[PDB]
Amino acid sequence: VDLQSLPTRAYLDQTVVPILLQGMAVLAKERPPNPIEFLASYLLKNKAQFED
Amino acid sequence: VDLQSLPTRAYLDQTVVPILLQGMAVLAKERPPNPIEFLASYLLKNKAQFE
Repeated sequence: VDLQSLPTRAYLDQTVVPILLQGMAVLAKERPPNPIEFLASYLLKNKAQFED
Repeated sequence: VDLQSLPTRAYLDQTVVPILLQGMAVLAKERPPNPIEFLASYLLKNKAQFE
């Protein structure tokens, strides 16, 4: 806000970096056979915590 | 190759960081209405490139 005006790094910081940090924490704990898929599912499941 | 020998940071670097860098670059160019959904969809659509 305004997200469209932010430099690249800041835009990513204010949209996806926090949920990615948490998703990667959980990925690193669980070490699943399908890490990319696992992470994608994690993002969809947990988006409300990070404002989606 | 042997992912089991890779600690947390190496493991993440080998498995998800490359596609994340690529997907985040696309996300930052598109700046779509739902960034989290966009990125999750990107991962599924493009994970085949990362074997």
